[PDB]
Amino acid sequence: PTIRLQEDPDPEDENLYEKNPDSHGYDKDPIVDLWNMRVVFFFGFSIVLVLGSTFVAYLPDYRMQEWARREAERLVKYREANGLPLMESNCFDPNKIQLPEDED
Amino acid sequence: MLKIIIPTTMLLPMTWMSKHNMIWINATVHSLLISLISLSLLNQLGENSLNFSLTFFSDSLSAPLLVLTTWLLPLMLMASQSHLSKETTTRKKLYITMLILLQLFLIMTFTATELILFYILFEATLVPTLIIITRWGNQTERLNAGLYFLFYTLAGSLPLLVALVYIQNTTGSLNFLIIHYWSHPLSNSWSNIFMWLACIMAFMVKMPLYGLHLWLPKAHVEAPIAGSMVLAAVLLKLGGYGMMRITTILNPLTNYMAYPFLMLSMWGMIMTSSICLRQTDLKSLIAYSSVSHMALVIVAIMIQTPWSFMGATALMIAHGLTSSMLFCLANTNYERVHSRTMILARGLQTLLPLMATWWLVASLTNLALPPSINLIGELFIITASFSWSNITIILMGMNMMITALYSLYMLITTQRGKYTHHINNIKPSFTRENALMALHILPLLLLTLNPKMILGPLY
Amino acid sequence: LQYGPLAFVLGERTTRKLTETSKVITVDGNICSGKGRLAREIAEKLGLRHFPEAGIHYADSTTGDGKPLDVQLSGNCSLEKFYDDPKSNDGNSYRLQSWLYASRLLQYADALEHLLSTGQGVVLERSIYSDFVFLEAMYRQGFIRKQCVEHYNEVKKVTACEYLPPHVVVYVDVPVPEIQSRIQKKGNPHEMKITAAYLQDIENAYKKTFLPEMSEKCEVLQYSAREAEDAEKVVEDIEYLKCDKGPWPDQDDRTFHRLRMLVQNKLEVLNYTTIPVYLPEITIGAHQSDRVFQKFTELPGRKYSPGYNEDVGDKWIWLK
Amino acid sequence: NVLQIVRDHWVHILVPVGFVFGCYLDRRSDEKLTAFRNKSLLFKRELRPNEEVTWK
Amino acid sequence: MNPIIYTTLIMTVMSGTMLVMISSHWLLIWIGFEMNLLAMIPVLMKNFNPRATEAATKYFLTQATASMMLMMAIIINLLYSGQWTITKMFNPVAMTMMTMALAMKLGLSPFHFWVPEVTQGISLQAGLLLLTWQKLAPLSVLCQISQSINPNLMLTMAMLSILIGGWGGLNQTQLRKIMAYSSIAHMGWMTAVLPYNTTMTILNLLIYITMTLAMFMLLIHSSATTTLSLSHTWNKMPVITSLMMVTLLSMGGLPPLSGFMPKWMIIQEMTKNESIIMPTLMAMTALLNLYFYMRLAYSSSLTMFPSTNNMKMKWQFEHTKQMKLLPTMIVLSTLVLPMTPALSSLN
Amino acid sequence: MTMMSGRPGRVPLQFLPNEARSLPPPKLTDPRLVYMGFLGYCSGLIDNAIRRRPVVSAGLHRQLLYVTSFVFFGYYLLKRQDYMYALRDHDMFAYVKSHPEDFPEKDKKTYGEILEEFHPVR
Amino acid sequence: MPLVYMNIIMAFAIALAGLLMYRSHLMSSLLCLEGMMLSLFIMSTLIILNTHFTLANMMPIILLVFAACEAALGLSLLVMVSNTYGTDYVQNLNLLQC
Amino acid sequence: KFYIREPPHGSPDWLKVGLTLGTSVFLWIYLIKQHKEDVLEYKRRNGLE
Ligand SMILES: CCCCCCCCCCCCCCCCCC(=O)OC[C@H](COP(=O)([O-])OCC(O)COP(=O)([O-])OC[C@@H](COC(=O)CCCCCCCCCCCCCCCCC)OC(=O)CCCCCCCCCCCCCCCCC)OC(=O)CCCCCCCCCCCCCCCCC
Ligand SMILES: CCCCCCCCCCCCCCCCCC(=O)OC[C@H](COP(=O)([O-])OCC(O)COP(=O)([O-])OC[C@@H](COC(=O)CCCCCCCCCCCCCCCCC)OC(=O)CCCCCCCCCCCCCCCCC)OC(=O)CCCCCCCCCCCCCCCCC
Ligand SMILES: CCCCCCCCCCCCCCCCC[C@@H](O)O[C@H](CO[C@H](O)CCCCCCCCCCCCCCC)COP(=O)(O)OCC[N+](C)(C)C
Ligand SMILES: CCCCCCCCCCCCCCCCC[C@@H](O)O[C@H](CO[C@H](O)CCCCCCCCCCCCCCC)COP(=O)(O)OCC[N+](C)(C)C
Ligand SMILES: CCCCCCCCCCCCCCCCC[C@@H](O)O[C@H](CO[C@H](O)CCCCCCCCCCCCCCC)COP(=O)(O)OCC[N+](C)(C)C
Ligand SMILES: Nc1ncnc2c1ncn2[C@@H]1O[C@H](COP(=O)(O)OP(=O)(O)O)[C@@H](O)[C@H]1O
Repeated sequence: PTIRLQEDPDPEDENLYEKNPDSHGYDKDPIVDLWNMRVVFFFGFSIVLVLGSTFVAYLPDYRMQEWARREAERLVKYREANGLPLMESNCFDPNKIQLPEDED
Repeated sequence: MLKIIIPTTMLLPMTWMSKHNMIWINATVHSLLISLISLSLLNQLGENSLNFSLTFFSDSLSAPLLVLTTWLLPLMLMASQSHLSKETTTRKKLYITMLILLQLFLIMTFTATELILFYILFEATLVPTLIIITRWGNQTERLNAGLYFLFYTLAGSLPLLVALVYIQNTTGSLNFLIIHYWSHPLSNSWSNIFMWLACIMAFMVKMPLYGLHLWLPKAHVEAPIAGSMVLAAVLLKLGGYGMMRITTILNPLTNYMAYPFLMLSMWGMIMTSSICLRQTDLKSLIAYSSVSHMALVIVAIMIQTPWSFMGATALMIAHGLTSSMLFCLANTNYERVHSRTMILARGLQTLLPLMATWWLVASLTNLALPPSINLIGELFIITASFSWSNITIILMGMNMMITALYSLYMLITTQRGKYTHHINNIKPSFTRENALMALHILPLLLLTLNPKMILGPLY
Repeated sequence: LQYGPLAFVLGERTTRKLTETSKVITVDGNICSGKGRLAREIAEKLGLRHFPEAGIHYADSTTGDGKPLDVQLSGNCSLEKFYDDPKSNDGNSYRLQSWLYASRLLQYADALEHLLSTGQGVVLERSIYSDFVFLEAMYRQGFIRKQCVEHYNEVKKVTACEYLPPHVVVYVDVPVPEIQSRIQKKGNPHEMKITAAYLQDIENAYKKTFLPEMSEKCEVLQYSAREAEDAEKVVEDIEYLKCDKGPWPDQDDRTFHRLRMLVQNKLEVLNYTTIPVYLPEITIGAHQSDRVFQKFTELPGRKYSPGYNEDVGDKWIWLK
Repeated sequence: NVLQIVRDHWVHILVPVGFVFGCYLDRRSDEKLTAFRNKSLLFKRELRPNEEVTWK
Repeated sequence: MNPIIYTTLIMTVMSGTMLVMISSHWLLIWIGFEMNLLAMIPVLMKNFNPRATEAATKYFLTQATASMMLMMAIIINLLYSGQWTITKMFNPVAMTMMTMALAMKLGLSPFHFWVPEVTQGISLQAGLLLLTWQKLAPLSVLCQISQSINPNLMLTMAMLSILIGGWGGLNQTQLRKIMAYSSIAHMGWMTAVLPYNTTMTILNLLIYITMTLAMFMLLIHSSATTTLSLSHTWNKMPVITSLMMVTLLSMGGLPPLSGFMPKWMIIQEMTKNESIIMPTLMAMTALLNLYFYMRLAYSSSLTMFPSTNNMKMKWQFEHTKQMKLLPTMIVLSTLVLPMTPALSSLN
Repeated sequence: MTMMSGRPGRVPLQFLPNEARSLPPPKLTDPRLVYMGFLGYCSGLIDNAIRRRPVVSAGLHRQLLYVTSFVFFGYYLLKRQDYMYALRDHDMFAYVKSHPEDFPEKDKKTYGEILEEFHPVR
Repeated sequence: MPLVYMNIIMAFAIALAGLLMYRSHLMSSLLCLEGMMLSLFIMSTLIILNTHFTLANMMPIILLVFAACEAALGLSLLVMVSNTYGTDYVQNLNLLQC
Repeated sequence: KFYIREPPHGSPDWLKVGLTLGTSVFLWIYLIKQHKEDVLEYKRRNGLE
């Protein structure tokens, strides 16, 4: 037969604009196509994007940034009023730390 | 956190019980709803994580990754329905099932409290990806790619398993919280060196590290568009997440065990950025771009500073979004002309102006233009590296130039010049592709508006 | 209950049902001879089940509804285009020959199953032992390649050795010129193109290979053109045959058990027809195979098992 | 007429029902980790005259 | 063969295995082995042909030699301690000979050469029986005498079995030989953990038996003995090929499939003793078995191979004989990992 | 090695000693039992698929029997597993109590007097 | 051990080496198998008689019985091999490879 | 429609269906009774109530 096997020919690609000039690129059926576009646009831009950004922008401060600022203001006021240094090089009281007896 | 896990397991039978022409609509709608649900995990604390149960927890490092995964699933669904139109209903449902199973495994991986459970899920992610690549890839190289994708992973991960169980026979627990609190220094012995290597090599090969990256071009080129999206944007970040997690038990060995990997990362970042300059394949260029960015992330994780961790987290998020957008942009042209050569279809700005705008924005974000989160991550990593050693500003600086070049190179090759005369099958851009581009690009700048959401726990 | 080892352990034996009229009969002959009419008359007179000659759509007639399917989903070959273009470059000739051999094997399995299950005799037109002559006629005329003959010989060697040859072989002799006269007077416009060399090759193959080798197993009843219309005399000649020389008398209960398990379960019968030898004439690409299989599965009574297709009126599915 | 509508679009409640079921299972998991409720040194508190538990 | 005679022979095989499993006397265990061999020899030659006769002869020679070494080891043990009970095997030379004989019976390397030949020479049902049921008795004896084993010899044979199984299975296009080499590697895995924990051995044996039963039933359902004949099944029944691919993935040991559970557990057990290098080498070597399972999956399920025309006829008929235990076997082979702790019921 | 085969007082082929009756039985809503039922349902679906029957709706009695059998066996399997783990913990605690010299309780030391080396990250 | 015990062990080892090293005939290997069985019988009888283990005196007889089975089995197989090749040569059993 | 007998007819095999449902219901009620008695025995042995 001078051939190697029985096979279908490779078909040409289908253009969705031929049977649907306004085809949205979702499906060959115009109605399912239009509703796929509508649901994508409504649930992607309207619901998730804008409302999610609004929700994230107004998330309550669980990182305690404002609380930390107020605490720092209190401590700075107190230590400046009573003349103590603003910070200490030791974050732990040496009275509760027991160094080894002998260093030699 | 079962309020997120269960709806995906419900996406499974909803897809398998859907009418033959309504699978895509239902899947996309409910995946978008699941992403909206997962948006609530961004409300993190400043001290500890969200310990939902004995099995699952959420942290400031894993919540952006979970949001990115749940947001990426619908994008894959939209990007896949074009080239799968002629498929049968059962095979379409199988493809959607693979995607859903991959999302479920990734969601459980990013929140596991246990290192063996993390290993099991982080290894289970291979089967759907391998099936997708080797079944729905287009050319005959895909089979080889699958093999390259498989064993490269497994040869790195099987030693890790051994190390993991060894640790559990020494400390008695592999729970991450107990591991963090009961941490002890690693001595300098050969056994500790090999334990370090076993704990590190799996995540270093999943990054991938330079020299161990040969699987990535194959896997990201022969895969379908959804496969490339998930491989580049999420599956590469498993290595980064795992290294950030596992490095808590490797100090102070890392202090000197990072030198070969730091050297490889920097020089191979330069090397892959240079490789991008001479690439006839447009998908391979994006793959090597991913390699360079992940080399930067490797450096950031290896130098072990708070600024480096912040920059690394931001860079992973930004790279995921950007690389997914670039792959989709390349796939549009591929679907139009059925070829991956970059110099085949030229001057496309004349024919597709809005697509050219999308290309310009994607390329501008790829080269880390301020104040994009790509730049924020890159600059934080560069500052941390400068603190590590002043000479690094040379190599990093070199990369900053080369990236820009190849980035604009791609644009100038594909959008400018004159159109090819014999190519006359370039139809106007569909609404689906424009929506895909917009849903990729708008979150990037929206996160630029509020950058502390992707800066990780060290913020 | 379905026949198996359990039915053999308690009760069922094939040897008891054989009542001197088992007598597998085949009525061979060249193209356009009156072998079919003689077969029907023999079956009527002896009270045996008559099997019409297996065609392209024989397997369709026994599964689902007996109506034939499309040629694209069944056979994928044409006798008419074999007559029009016997040297076509799409491999139609050997594809047709292979499909016809598979159909004949299936028909022989069905006939053996009926005989061994009910004890009633059967009368076939041609058999798997006779199909090869057509293949030979295709080879001498250059219609098929030698590789096709090798593949046919391999398949026949692995398949036809598992069954028992017919008890009595009836052959009808019609000279080639008379066959051509009958063909001309018939009227089918595709058989006018049968050259005399093809029929001469068929008759040569018959008389030189089939009859000599078949006579060693059992005696052969040969009849000229004129002495075949008298079916009563032919039947009375068949009846007084001394059949004690072939493999049939040497068959005991366990061999009949093996053969009866073989004849049912048609998949095991057709097992070796699709051996992975890649001839261009019979090999089909993956894309075409997938498309044709998807087309086949969409037929009204083919998606599920016989009793589970609600689109052809199957009820009570959810309790079956 | 709602028979066809239901048999066509009943797959749209699987995911919301899974969401509610997941919330309920999260609450069930929460109820099994109350061994230190109102017992931490940082949040130990006296009960109000009416309330029974500090959190659920 | 008569169905009654066949049933009697099969029951005699199982009776020999049970006699080995329930005895406390070395003579009775030896008698069980003899009876099992005697009843097994005709079962391998149910379908008579020269290849079946060659397989039966090779199997008989190997098993008779192994049984003679077994009896000699028993007699030496009796000589150095007048005991017949199966116990700590008071003599070391007798224990070396016992280990060698049981390894020869199981097909452990380097006494592995007979397994691929015998598997290839017999039918699929006989190969199923040989590769699943015939492993119980020697492994039961090995479990009973596990405290007196020499770990060096046993571990050497196990490592050799894994290596040789992978390397030999790398080169096969015949499905029966692939199954035999997989069996050799899995016996290596089973015997590597035997000196440390017999419960892990039993768990590995159970999971291997389930997976092998599923594989062999799927191979009988789709009448394929070569790779190319298996490549045709997608055009006749794709569900079978999909289940076969998932079963192959489970046999390859990938998470989250249940075939991952045995090796995992064994690794953990071998890490409770020091034994770090050996499990790492063992997993590295099991990657080879995974490789040729993946090659089979490529050939049969993930790509479509060309078909033949006569396959259209096969579209019109259904499978007549129906295996009742196939779905349960497949489900147990795949979706069993989450029930891992239930292994406590084994000890 | 075998830990529990030679344990004194063990009946050869019992599968459930009387002492196991002293433990709380698994709840019928146990997630492990639900997973066993899911396994039975999957087995029924695969049975439907292999026989070329409508996968979800073909045989409801067969599927229900599949689920019932899997749940029925899984209940006793879970009971035996829980009994075995209770036995393990019982023996562990008894052995620890009977060998005080091998499990000493040393003095607790607070972090304020333990010298831990500091490794700067720079 | 006395010298007779070691002589019987040497006989067993010689028979084992004879089986393991095939020349051409399967019958010679079968004879080596029977020689192994005979040596095992003799040694078991000597050990049982030396220690006056009365109830073990039946053990050698049982041994012989199963030896017969093996012998019969082997001979049966030999017949079939001969019927395939007209010779009992072991080089004819090479249809199956590794 | 089918040219052959199709031994599985329009009506299902009522004996097999009835046996299947009967076995399933018997197993379920046996399981419930066993669970009840196990709960009662456990409470009695530990003396909760
Ligand atoms: C079409 C798009 C195409 C695609 C593109 C991509 C788009 C993607 C979108 C995705 C979704 C986005 C969602 C993000 C959510 C973000 C919302 C949010 O967080 O709100 C924050 C913020 C609200 O702050 P807040 O924390 O909620 O309020 C806290 C206080 O309690 C409040 O203080 P108060 O007590 O004083 O009350 C103030 C109140 C009332 O105050 C007043 O009324 C007084 C105002 C002053 C006027 C006074 C004189 C004028 C009248 C005089 C004459 C009349 C009176 C006398 C009558 C006689 C006449 C003489 O006004 C407000 O509350 C602010 C307006 C609220 C806007 C919220 C934005 C929601 C966006 C979500 C939808 C996104 C889509 C866009 C659709 C939106 C519509 C198009 O909103 C703002 O944007 C504020 C910006 C205004 C500040 C001035 C700008 C300063 C510029 C300096 C920089 C210069 C450098 C150059 C840069 C120039 C750039 C401008
Ligand atoms: C982890 C979390 C939990 C997940 C658990 C794991 C996943 C799920 C469990 C897996 C087992 C379950 C199902 C197994 C039996 C299915 C066998 C089958 O053939 O399916 C076809 C069958 C369609 O056949 P049909 O309807 O009779 O008519 C169409 C024709 O038959 C036309 O059919 P055809 O035969 O002509 O089509 C030919 C096709 C036929 O070949 C197949 O259908 C492939 C099926 C492979 C069987 C899986 C092996 C055993 C399970 C192991 C899974 C491993 C998972 C671990 C992760 C690794 C990923 C592999 O072959 C191909 O096209 C070759 C393509 C090669 C693709 C390579 C991938 C294959 C393996 C992937 C397995 C992935 C998991 C299962 C996905 C779901 C499958 C339905 O699918 C179904 O309709 C059944 C699926 C839905 C049933 C459940 C519905 C539930 C009821 C709704 C209410 C929900 C209750 C919620 C409670 C709350 C109250 C509201
Ligand atoms: C088409 C042509 C377009 C051009 C024309 C456009 C017309 C104008 C529209 C452009 C707007 C210009 C931007 C100007 C900035 C104003 C908005 C800003 O003020 O809001 C920020 C708020 O921004 C939000 O925080 C960021 C949005 C969150 C982004 C989430 C994306 C949605 C999720 C989708 C999936 C994500 C995938 C990626 C994984 C991470 C303020 O941050 P913050 O300092 O706090 O607010 C303090 C006061 N609060 C706290 C009381 C509210
Ligand atoms: C293709 C890319 C793949 C990824 C590459 C991964 C990189 C892995 C490299 C491993 C990093 C270091 C390994 C060992 C740490 C030190 C290395 C050694 O050179 O340092 C000296 C070691 O001294 C000598 O070098 C002895 C080692 C010599 C033998 C090692 C073989 C090196 C050959 C290189 C082959 C390439 C390996 C990669 C193969 C793919 C230090 O002296 P010493 O104090 O005594 O040892 C410290 C340990 N102590 C404290 C317990 C004693
Ligand atoms: C891949 C999945 C593997 C599943 C394996 C088969 C599962 C179905 C088989 C059903 C078993 C029926 C047996 C019940 C009848 C009672 C018999 C009882 O008396 O046997 C006891 C034994 O009970 C059995 O061991 C329990 C069988 C349970 C096996 C299932 C565990 C598999 C691992 C976990 C995977 C999840 C399995 C899911 C199940 C569907 C006797 O114990 P003992 O005589 O003293 O031990 C002898 C051996 N020793 C001394 C050397 C230790
Ligand atoms: N094996 C075969 N190969 C090719 N053609 C065949 C074969 N068998 C039958 N035919 C064709 O079938 C047609 C009718 O068959 P035949 O039995 O000879 O005539 P009739 O039906 O009148 O008895 C003839 O044209 C014959 O050529």
